[PDB]
Amino acid sequence: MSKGPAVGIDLGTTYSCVGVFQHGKVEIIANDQGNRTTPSYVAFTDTERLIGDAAKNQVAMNPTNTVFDAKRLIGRRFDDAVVQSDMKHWPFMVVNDAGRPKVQVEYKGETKSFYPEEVSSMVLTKMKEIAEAYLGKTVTNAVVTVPAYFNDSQRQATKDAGTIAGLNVLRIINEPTAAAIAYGLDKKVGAERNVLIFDLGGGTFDVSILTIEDGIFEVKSTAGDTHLGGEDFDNRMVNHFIAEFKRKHKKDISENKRAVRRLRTACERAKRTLWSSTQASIEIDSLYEGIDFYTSITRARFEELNADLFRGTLDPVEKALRDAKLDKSQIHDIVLVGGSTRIPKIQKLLQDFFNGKELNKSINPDEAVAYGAAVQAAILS
Amino acid sequence: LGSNSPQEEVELKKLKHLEKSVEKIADQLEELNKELTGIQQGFLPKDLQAEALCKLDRRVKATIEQFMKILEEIDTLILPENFKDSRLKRKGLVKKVQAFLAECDTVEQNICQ
Repeated sequence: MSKGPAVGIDLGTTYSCVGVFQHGKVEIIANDQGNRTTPSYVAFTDTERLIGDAAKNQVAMNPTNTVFDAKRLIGRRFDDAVVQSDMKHWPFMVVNDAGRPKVQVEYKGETKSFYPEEVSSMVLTKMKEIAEAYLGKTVTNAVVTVPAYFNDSQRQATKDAGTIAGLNVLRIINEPTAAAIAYGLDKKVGAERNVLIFDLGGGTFDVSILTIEDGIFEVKSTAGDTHLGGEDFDNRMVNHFIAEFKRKHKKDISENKRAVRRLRTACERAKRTLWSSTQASIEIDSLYEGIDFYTSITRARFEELNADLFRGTLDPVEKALRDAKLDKSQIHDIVLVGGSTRIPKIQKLLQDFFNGKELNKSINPDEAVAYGAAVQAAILS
Repeated sequence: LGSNSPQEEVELKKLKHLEKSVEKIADQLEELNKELTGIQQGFLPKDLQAEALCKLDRRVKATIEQFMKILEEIDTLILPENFKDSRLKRKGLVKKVQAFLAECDTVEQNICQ
């Protein structure tokens, strides 16, 4: 294969995305399964190591040996409060190696341990292979993104993951900066611009305020919630349906893991339908004790079930504004990042807070960070 | 009655494809059932029977997961009351998958004990 262009990679907590600037535009690259985002999952089995969709697809069969959320551990000390809190919720083991965390798994019949940067290097290797399969050319150069709140150790460990993967990391840039770059915010004529990045996707909620002055990006404040996302919204729907099934049939389906999974999967799909439709229908034959469950939910009901969660996303926006020492009227641009920003109620609450101001949302929210990283990669090549 | 529509032919084709996918997974279950019966009723020394049963674990878990993914795909269908043939086919397929899952659960109860 001949030498290919430089790529942009968004290495996310649950999903990663790779883009390439060519023919005057960014192309977000679909993986081998045709997906434009790839799960940040690595699985270890009796016979092989699986990455991405193949790893996510067998999590139910091999939960203890399927690693994810490496980004929550990268560059952190074992005793970090975040590591200790997060460990309680993971099905895989995290161990202390001289103050540093390591994931511990069974692999090809032997006990093995990996540093978080090794796990992230396997995800980066998959993203590099995804780019090569699409381009038909070798890919070595990349721009990788990190959260604006990442410290020196977290930033360095991410770079180490790139090096291990065999990538030449051109630059490491912040996720809100990448999002601003995608929208060409640095290119708008005039004085300094205050930008708010509202990032609700992949299991985290991050609000960032940036000031752009003569093309220089400065982070003014960061706020958010480390564990908030689509799964929380889906859960409210599941509780609603479980209660509906109890009212209608006087049966509790909650202890039947398969029935709850069928219901949860249908709720996830109904939530996506509600992004563009005002109602969603669900038909599950023989859900529990042979009872068929035929129901529907309106967008209004979905909003009511999640009212406190949606409204609560504005508290971080207020906290970021306070910490950046800016009035809301001083924000020039608002950018939507992450899959949950497709929810019309979330967009409405944010547009109403900013007194009718239009939102930068035309770029798919799941891809905006990779999009900006791909533009940066093209500039550095 | 006797108001068959071209639109229903699209749903019936989706269900037929799902039926074919179920048959492929059911063939894997049939092999597991034959191997389990073969160990339980065969001539392996009682000291080696535990290991032989335990080796079926990965395959039974993979079969269960394949059936669960079929149920999730069937659960995406929306069929109106008038599509009686499609609703009967959907119901019959779900019950067939659920019966197969119960056979998978029996395999799990007989291995790694």
